[PDB]
Amino acid sequence: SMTEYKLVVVGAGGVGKSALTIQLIQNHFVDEYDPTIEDSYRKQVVIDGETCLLDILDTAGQEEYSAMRDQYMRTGEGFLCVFAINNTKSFEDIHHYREQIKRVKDSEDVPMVLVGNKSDLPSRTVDTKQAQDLARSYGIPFIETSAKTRQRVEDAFYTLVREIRQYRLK
Ligand SMILES: Nc1nc2c(ncn2[C@@H]2O[C@H](COP(=O)(O)OP(=O)(O)O)[C@@H](O)[C@H]2O)c(=O)[nH]1
Ligand SMILES: O=S(=O)(Nc1nc2c(O)ccc(Cl)c2s1)c1ccc(O)cc1
Ligand SMILES: [Mg+2]
Repeated sequence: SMTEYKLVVVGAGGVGKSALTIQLIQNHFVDEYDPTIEDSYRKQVVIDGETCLLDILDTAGQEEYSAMRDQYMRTGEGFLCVFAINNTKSFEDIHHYREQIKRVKDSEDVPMVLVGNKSDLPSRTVDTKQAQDLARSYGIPFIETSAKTRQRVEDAFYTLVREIRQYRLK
């Protein structure tokens, strides 16, 4: 009695993809994690009464032209699209990652959660209302997280599981 969920964490370099993933799996915050390391992590959790096996790919390179990226986007069932709340460019990059994924899936039905990470940093450049508006325009949830303090880290990933589970019924 288990259900598998293949999750992929994407976003511009430095937004906290690794820090989020390592906080979820290993309960620590990494100060400086090599940006080229691309690994997957598996963990079993209970979400809404279901024992879930999360298989999470923490992506490194975000290149448009990458056979490996095409392959993991085909494999991945849901996508955590991460920007940093103190980096406007990373928020603008989100549109491109969504377009890449939609292209690979040939579909509009893609389970995705918009994550504004680094919520513990006081000098915000991305207004929460703008991020909420973007998420509304895509029809996806929006969550602000802090990999540093663990704020909403499990919530971001579990929310993505819920999105996948629902899309499976549609
Ligand atoms: N203050 C703060 N720093 C963070 C947070 N998440 C990541 N960082 C830092 O931002 C930098 C990049 O994080 P990393 O996880 O390596 O980014 P990635 O390239 O997206 O994997 C590192 O110095 C992290 O310690 C966060 O929620 N808050
Ligand atoms: O496509 S893979 O051969 N394996 C994958 N593993 C996982 C995985 O463990 C979770 C989610 C996804 Cl989408 C994938 S894709 C691969 C993906 C990226 C690599 O750097 C190396 C291998
Ligand atoms: Mg990383």
